[PDB]
Amino acid sequence: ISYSDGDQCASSPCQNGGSCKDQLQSYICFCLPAFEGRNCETHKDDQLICVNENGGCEQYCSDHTGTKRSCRCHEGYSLLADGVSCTPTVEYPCGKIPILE
Amino acid sequence: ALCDDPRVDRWYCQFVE
Amino acid sequence: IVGGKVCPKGECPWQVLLLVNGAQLCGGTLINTIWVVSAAHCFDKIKNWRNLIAVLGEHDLSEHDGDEQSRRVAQVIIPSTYVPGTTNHDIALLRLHQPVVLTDHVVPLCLPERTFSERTLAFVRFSLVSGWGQLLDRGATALELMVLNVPRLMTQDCLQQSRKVGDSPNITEYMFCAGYSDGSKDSCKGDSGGPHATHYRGTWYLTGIVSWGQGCATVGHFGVYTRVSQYIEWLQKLMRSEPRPGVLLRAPFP
Ligand SMILES: *C[C@@](*)(O)[C@H](CCCNC(N)=[NH2+])NC(=O)[C@H](Cc1ccccc1)NC(=O)[C@H](N)Cc1ccccc1
Ligand SMILES: *[C@@H]1O[C@H](CO)[C@@H](O[C@@H]2O[C@H](CO)[C@H](O)[C@H](O)[C@H]2O)[C@H](O)[C@H]1O
Ligand SMILES: *[C@@H]1O[C@@H](C)[C@@H](O)[C@@H](O)[C@@H]1O
Ligand SMILES: C[As](C)(=O)[O-]
Ligand SMILES: [Ca+2]
Ligand SMILES: [Ca+2]
Repeated sequence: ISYSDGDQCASSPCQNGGSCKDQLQSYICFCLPAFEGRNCETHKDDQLICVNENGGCEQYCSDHTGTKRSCRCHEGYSLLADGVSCTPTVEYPCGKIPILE
Repeated sequence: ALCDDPRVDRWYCQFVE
Repeated sequence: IVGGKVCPKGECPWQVLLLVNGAQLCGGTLINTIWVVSAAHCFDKIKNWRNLIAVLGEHDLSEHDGDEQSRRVAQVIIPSTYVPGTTNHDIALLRLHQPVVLTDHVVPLCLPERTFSERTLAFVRFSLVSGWGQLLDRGATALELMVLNVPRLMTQDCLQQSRKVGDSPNITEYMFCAGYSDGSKDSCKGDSGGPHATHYRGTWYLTGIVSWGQGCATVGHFGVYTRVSQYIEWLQKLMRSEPRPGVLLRAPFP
């Protein structure tokens, strides 16, 4: 386990100058305040908190002390790629008119 | 009772008597 | 409805028509294949509780088009605080015997989060109300589902704007005004429970349920609408509730 292991922090995945903690078949990036991401690859928009334009969230939005707001969806809908869109999981989701789509 | 009304779909009668 | 236009068939798939012994009682919204919100005050004088139907898919009550669906109404739940004959807490959750079958013309209407709606949908000027008004009235289109477009008001601008020395009735946190004060368009008797549907980023959600007002489309006056947002917590609770026996049930509030 520890042998097949090896040092995963070798590819320096931690960007914008973050700390890398080597782990089991994986790694963790400790970022600077100004940054966020699996690999701190993004910049912390201070005004992306939900109350402001619904954080860009197409449907629902929730804030997390210390983490970029995440967007969600309503039943029969699922988070789309962008992490802001909602595509439906059912054949007749709510609030959408079929004779129109 | 809606059935009572002549200009109505007669389907509305199944729910009366 | 007053001052409305007919709703393109299937452009109001979440409207319900509530009967009590084949009679017109009110309107109501369809949130999912089994539940239906509507105004609480319709079930004030209900004596024959076993006979509550809920027609969905309707549009034109004068002709038929395989879209109409009937379903019994097992439960009519309303605020423990709802006090018969008053304006506060005019809302009711309805449990249907068997679920309706969603189709191109029958579709539930996105109910939102007590947050989403308070931060967002709250700040949207225009929303739609819909219903049949009084189905007895003799007008040619009297039998067609009609939809209106009304802007919303911050309760204050509504207390102000109201020729309010005129017996101004209380306007609680559980309500909001909407319409046009000049007496052109407004909801009206037989519309209660109807959805005051809001569109945002692509989906319709529900913010109000037609409640009361002071005369249909009266000058200096607005139409009140129950503030859905406030009941949300209470509605999602009661949907996970162990189905109870009796038809009417006064759930405790909050
Ligand atoms: C039950 C519904 O069908 C209906 C909706 C009508 C919408 N009204 C306007 N102006 N757009 N609601 C009523 O008929 C309510 C019932 C009611 C609710 C609470 C207490 C008493 C009665 N009736 C009215 O709104 C009447 N205009 C009477 C009235 C109610 C409240 C204040 C002043 C007058
Ligand atoms: C160099 O960068 C790679 C691509 O970003 C990393 O890939 C994989 O990242 C996931 C993240 O959880 C896992 O930790 C995998 O074990 C890891 O291989 C490499 O780790 C890195 O060397
Ligand atoms: C740890 O990661 C970031 C947060 C910085 O503190 C680095 O100096 C250290 O590697
Ligand atoms: C809200 As009012 C008193 O104008 O019906
Ligand atoms: Ca390792
Ligand atoms: Ca019809």
